[PDB]
Amino acid sequence: GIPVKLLNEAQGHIVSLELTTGATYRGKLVESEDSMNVQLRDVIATEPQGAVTHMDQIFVRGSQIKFIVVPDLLKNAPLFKKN
Amino acid sequence: VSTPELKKYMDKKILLNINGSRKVAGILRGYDIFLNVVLDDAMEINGEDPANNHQLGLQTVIRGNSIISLEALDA
Amino acid sequence: SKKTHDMIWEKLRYILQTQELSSTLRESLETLFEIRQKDYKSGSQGLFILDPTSYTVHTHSYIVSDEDEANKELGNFEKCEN
Amino acid sequence: KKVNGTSYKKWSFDLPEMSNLYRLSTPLRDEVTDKNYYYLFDKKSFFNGKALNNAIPGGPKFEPLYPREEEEDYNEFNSIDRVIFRVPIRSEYKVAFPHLYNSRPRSVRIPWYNNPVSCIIQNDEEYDTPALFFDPSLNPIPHFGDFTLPEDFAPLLAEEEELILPNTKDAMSLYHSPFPFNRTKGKMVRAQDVALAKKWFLQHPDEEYPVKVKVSYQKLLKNYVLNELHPTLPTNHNKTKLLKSLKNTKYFQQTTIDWVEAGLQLCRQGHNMLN
Amino acid sequence: EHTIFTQLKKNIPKTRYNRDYMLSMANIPERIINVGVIGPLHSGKTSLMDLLVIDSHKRIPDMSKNVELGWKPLRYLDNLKQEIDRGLSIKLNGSTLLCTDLESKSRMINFLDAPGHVNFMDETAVALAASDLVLIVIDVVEGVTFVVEQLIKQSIKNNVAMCFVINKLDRLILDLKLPPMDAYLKLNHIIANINSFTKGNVFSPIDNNIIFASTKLGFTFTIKEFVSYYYAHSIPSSKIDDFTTRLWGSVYYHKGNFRTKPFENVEKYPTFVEFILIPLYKIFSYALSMEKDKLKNLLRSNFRVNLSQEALQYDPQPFLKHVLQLIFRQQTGLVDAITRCYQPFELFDNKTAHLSIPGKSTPEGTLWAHVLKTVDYGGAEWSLVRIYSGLLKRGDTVRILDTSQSESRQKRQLHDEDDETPSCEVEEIGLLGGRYVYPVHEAHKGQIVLIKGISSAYIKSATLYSVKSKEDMKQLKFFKPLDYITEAVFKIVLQPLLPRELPKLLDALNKISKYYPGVIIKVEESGEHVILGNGELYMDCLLYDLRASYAKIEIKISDPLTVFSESCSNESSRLGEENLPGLSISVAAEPMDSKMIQDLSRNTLGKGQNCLDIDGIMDNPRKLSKILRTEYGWDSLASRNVWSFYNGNVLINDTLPDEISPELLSKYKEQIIQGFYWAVKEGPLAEEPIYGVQYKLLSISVPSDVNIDVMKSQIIPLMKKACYVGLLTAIPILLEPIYEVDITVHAPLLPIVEELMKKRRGSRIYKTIKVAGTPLLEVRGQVPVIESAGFETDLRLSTNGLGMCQLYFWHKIWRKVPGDVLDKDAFIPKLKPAPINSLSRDFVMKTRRRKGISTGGFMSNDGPTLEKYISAELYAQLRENGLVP
RNA sequence: AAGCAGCUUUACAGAUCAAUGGCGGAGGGAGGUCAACAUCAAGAACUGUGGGCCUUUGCCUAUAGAACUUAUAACGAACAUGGUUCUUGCCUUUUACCAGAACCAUCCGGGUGUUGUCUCCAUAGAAACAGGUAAAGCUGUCCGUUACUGUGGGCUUGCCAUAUUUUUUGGAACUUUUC
Ligand SMILES: Nc1nc2c(ncn2[C@@H]2O[C@H](COP(=O)(O)OP(=O)(O)OP(=O)(O)O)[C@@H](O)[C@H]2O)c(=O)[nH]1
Ligand SMILES: [Mg+2]
Repeated sequence: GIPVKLLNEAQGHIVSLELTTGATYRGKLVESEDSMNVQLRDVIATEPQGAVTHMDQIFVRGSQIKFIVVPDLLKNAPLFKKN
Repeated sequence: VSTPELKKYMDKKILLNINGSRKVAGILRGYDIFLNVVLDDAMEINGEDPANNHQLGLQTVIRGNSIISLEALDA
Repeated sequence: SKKTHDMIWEKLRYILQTQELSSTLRESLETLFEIRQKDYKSGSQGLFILDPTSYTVHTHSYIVSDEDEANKELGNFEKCEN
Repeated sequence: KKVNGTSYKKWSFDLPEMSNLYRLSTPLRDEVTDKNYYYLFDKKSFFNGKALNNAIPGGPKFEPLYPREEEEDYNEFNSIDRVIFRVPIRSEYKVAFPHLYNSRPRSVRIPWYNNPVSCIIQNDEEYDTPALFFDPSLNPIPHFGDFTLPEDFAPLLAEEEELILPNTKDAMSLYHSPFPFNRTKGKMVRAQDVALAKKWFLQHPDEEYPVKVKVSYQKLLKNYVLNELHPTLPTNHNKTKLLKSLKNTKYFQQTTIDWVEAGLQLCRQGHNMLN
Repeated sequence: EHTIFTQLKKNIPKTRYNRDYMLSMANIPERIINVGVIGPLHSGKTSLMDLLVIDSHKRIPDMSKNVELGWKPLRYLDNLKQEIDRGLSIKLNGSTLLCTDLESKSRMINFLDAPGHVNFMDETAVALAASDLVLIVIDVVEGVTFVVEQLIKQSIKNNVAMCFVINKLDRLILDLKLPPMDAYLKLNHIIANINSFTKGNVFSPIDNNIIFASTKLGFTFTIKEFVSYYYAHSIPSSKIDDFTTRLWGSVYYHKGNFRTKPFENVEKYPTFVEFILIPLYKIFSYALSMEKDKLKNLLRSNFRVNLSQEALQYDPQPFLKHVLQLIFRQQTGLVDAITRCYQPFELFDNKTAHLSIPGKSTPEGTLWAHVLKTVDYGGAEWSLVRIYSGLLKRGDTVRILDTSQSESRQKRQLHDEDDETPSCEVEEIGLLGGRYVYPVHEAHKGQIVLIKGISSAYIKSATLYSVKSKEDMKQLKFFKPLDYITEAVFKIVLQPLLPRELPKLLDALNKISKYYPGVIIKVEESGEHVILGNGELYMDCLLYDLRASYAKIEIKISDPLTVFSESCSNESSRLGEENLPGLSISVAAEPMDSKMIQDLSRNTLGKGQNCLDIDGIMDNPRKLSKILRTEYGWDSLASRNVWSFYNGNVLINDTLPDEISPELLSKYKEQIIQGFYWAVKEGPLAEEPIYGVQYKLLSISVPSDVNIDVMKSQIIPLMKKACYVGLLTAIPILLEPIYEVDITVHAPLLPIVEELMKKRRGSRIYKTIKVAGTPLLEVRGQVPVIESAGFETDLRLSTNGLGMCQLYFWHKIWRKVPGDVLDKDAFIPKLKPAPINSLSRDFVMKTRRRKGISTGGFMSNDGPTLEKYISAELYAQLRENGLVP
């Protein structure tokens, strides 16, 4: 599907991921998988209650993520065109 | 279908949060396609670092369904 | 007999192409393929003394699946009352 | 379907008609398929031989482009005690690399280097040899419940059973053929413009011809070079053709008659003009 | 007159993507990858770039109606006027493209096609240094010839990934007319031939390392691409990865199940034949022969491909190309192989440690780029540069060190200040686009761009760095001078036709020494100009631009010459002496070992997974004495006292004042070696370089008084005088270079070639390879370079175009010229080639008269003799013993 | 490559049989040894439209369209003549001449697009009305099927596995403070 393909477009792009646990991990994306589980680098972490920390590397299971924010530029990415 | 890529991490001490509240940090030996992760020298982290921490076992395996996120503390 | 002889080559080419062979035998087989492109100019020299109409053309059409009478007996001695 | 109409432009043929015309044309076709045959014998090498005042052994001879050649500078540069003599610099060397083996080349043109060594296997002895066939003179190639797909899964084009069609041996001969037999459509040319004998003197003749006809190959090449060297381009504003402007006049009428009648009508008219 | 090139910004052809999305992918280092396209002569490299360009752009103005059809190739990256006329790539050229793989992940890819002719092996050395992976394009007919073997061995050497494209598959059916089983064995023979030379990695179409292509007909595919278009619809989605592994490699299929053995009672082919080659050849057969109405039904039924109404009225070659473009839709399987082969975690650090010194990663504050070459790109002088760290904007000021300075500067970086490096301003930044330059404001890490305003600061390569603090300057790494594979050994001496045009010649020789990076342009003391090149075509490409592009003057040009080297064959009251008695230096000479010379030509010293490179060969003197003693069996004293390896030569201290006062020697040691470099560069015979001489410093005398001013300045010319006395006493010889030859002829034309090698002097055919499946065979031999004048076209005229050779100088074969060099009675005939015993005398005497060393009226022979250096009273003492003639 | 589902049609039985919405239609095809206008050699080159600067030109930026001809460079896989000038060659002189150049022309032709004309063969319709250009359903009205069903064709589709850890066969439910 296109939504996961787009995630590949995100790769190497500062992206923000919100977990279903309520946290927020904003940082660079090292790797992604069709499962959608995403691992980040230099992520700035926001706990559900707002406490913010900084973690060198991270991996998050795909099932957990509520939504992903990807670079605005991606929007005109080549694959998207219908025809 | 596809195996998750943990390949760089293996042999590194890793903290990971399991299911509702629990955080477990241990050396990681094995991973599978469901993300089931087996790590040795497991320790259950708590508020008081030396005190409420208790080790689990010599080898512990984790269902991939209870993993929320994985962070490796190390290189 | 070009048509059947091409079929002999094609099976013989299937030997050193899709099948494993002993080594010393193998370089001789590909040398035959090398003589093929050189057009057989080193197997075509002999004593063609007879003209093609001076040899009365008794091209004997015997096959090697015929029992061939094995006439050793006329090389023995006999006694002509003839 | 084969032509646009009776205005007779822009023909288009099918494959069996096109291979049949290819087969009749074999006394007059080009009969050469590699461009490496024309190595030092193309027109770029002909232009260089004119400008360098060199003679390709089958090529034409020209006047010197720069006849003021006999001037020289007394200098120690190209003396005999300077030069190592290993290989005699042939004129074929001077045309193949015009800027290396020539002191002072000017108005020379850059020649084409090689083409890939053309190994085209053709078959002409038997019609019953297949179109795809391991010809002689090719070197041999000496070498050397787990998984299950659903049945009736077939490769692509498995429902079509034969690889060699009865027109493939004709079509691959047309594929490697020079112009115009590699094309199945094209515009019309004028009977003047079909140069039938042009390909004969654009090739090497042979060693077997006598000397009075090898000059005729060399003299027809010289005319070919001079047309390629000096193009006279047509101007576009020439909109008044003669027959078209005479047709617009009330004093000319039009009909269709026989050629021999029109030839005898121009001999009688041309006699009455001069008399 | 020089190129064809769109100058106007508004006529630059638009892309399918919007090209700003492409430039934003430059921000990410992992996203962009740099592939250079290398391969043999006429392999389809520029044609392969035609496929990637016209599928990336929407309408090219240079593309004509014959080019839109199949008839003539758009050699889009052959933009030079000479490259159009030669039909041949000459310069490195490239294009930056946005490309998607089979997983539809778009990324910025910087292509750079090298020229495939073997005299332009310097231009692919730039492409090997620039590229992350190489895309080695092979024609299926010639297969793996010897020039392929080096391009595999070089890409292993340069720590560069590789990915193979087997090209020209139309020749496999339309030229050669192989049956489909017999062409599978052609492909299996080639892939088994490239796996022997890639010593570690196996390459196979399952492993996505090999792409099949026929570039004239405009398609390319992997087997992963081909399954994913047409077979992935039918088999289950969990099966597509396992089906494509059962596809190549002697496994057969019949009615739903796979076997390694052949099926009984069924005429069956392998899986690659039945599923790929058999459907491929049916496309070749039916687009040429099947009726266009019946074929239009087979393309919907099997390929879901609609032929247009205009497409049915095509000629057979454009119709075959239009079908094979409809099928094999884009080059997504090519890009997917380029994506999956490159691993930056393994290679990018070893590539940096090969181009520069091995060290830790420089910080991200440092701007740090490698200036590859200076490119005359589109009527301007650009610099080809690849950025390894930091960020570069237009208008910045950068420090540009020429790479010839980077040996000392990296050595002076250790320190157990100021004015170190000239500074130029970044005037303009552009992306190479083939026929255009696309301007960009900045250039990020990892990408090749073109920068105007750098080219005056260097010759032939540079390093570009812009450091912030002085402490940060301590850790930056300088690049090594670039390893152009062929040594320039083909020699042409020139002077202008008018003496007043000499400043315009010296201007254009400075452009050529920048633009053609494989040249060695030097000026003799007689005033003549020597150009060293790679071959006949390399000079003929050079002297065109020298006469037509860069200087409009006419020039006088000699015959082809070569460089000669000097050596010995023995050694030898051996002493040397200055007119003042304060200095007395005795040097002996000796031939080095043949294995010792051959390994130093390979730029590394050692054997059996243990080797020491020449740059740090002094830095481990304990390890050096282990290598020299074990591998080569030297003495323990000779192993410890070696001072320097200059190119193909060695100095050994063997003296008793070293056992007395080596500390006195050590303060004078750096200039004995400097005088040694002053002697190897110009030898005693004919001012030629010295190769393969083991020098032994036998003794040295020190004057009763120390002047640091005078003893330093006097020992450097005397040591160069002292090396001559050792060499001339040691039975000197002359060395000539030997080209290695790679001839491709048809098999019946072989005795023409064997007679053609006998007409030359020192030619020998060493190996004759039957090229499988083809009527032609490969001939590998050698020729001297001084005999290889017009060798290339003597071969082609005698074989009527069915022959072709490549002349190259990879292995540095120097062979003794068969004469004796000191022959006063050698017969040198005028205007004819001298006989074989007169060759060493002839080549020296003519060289000494080009240089002006030996001056005669017409032919006066003052040979290289051991009497202008030694005293004349000792020279009479040498004649009476019979030692010196 | 097939059944079903979806989509698009379709001969249609239809809901409406209103206002609608889609697609087509508001003066034919194929042709002509027919014509008239354009246009055909150049920063690898074109035109139109929108915006910004200077004061129309020009520049920059955005956008749309580009027939034919060109890369071993030219409409033409063909190739003739003439003029002037320079340099030769036959040598009594002048045409006529020899065969190289440079700059120019003439002549036999060729492509493409418009518009008109001519031959042949046609005829729905709503081709009904009203506006104008150099052009036309170009515009406005308009009507043919019809915008929501079921039978019948095609695919652009589904990913062929539909409950057992990363998605759609439930870790859900319940109670408490503050405001
Ligand atoms: N049969 C065949 N010939 C091809 C194909 N691609 C290219 N050629 C021919 O190969 C020759 C060289 O083509 P290019 O694409 O210029 O090759 P290249 O790699 O640029 O060659 P270099 O410039 O020498 O490096 C030409 O004669 C082409 O027509 C192909 O797919 N099939
Ligand atoms: Mg090329």
